[PDB]
Amino acid sequence: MDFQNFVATLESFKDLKSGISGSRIKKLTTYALDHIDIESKIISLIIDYSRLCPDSHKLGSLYIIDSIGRAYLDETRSSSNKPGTCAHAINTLGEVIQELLSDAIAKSNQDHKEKIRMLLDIWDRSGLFQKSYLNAIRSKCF
Amino acid sequence: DDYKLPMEYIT
Repeated sequence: MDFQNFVATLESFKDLKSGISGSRIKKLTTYALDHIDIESKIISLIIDYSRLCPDSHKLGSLYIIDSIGRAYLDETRSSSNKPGTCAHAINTLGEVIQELLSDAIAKSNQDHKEKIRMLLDIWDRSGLFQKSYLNAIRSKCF
Repeated sequence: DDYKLPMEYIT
């Protein structure tokens, strides 16, 4: 699997009605874990996938970020802005996560909003993003 | 083929 396969796999989410596939998300995460040397390009792509995917697929884009983000987080526990590090990838995600969350919520139906809220809670408990960032979104968008 | 969320951060 090379970077073009990663692009193609992410792009294939357009053909899922729900925008969600556990096995495909795992495939993207395994790729992200195996190519941390190019995390900057991977993280840019999944950020931009969340920005550009259809409204009903926003939730799935946050699941992609959940899976890669927490997979990267679990590695950091075993330089904040050195390209090629899990830490930098997570900082990059965190700098855009408020934008991505508030747009996802605005475009989500009620059931997806509740699933986004629980994802917010998971991110709070797991330490993936700053609690301040997350609580801020919780107050403004819900 | 849904996305399995982590129970240790849910319950």
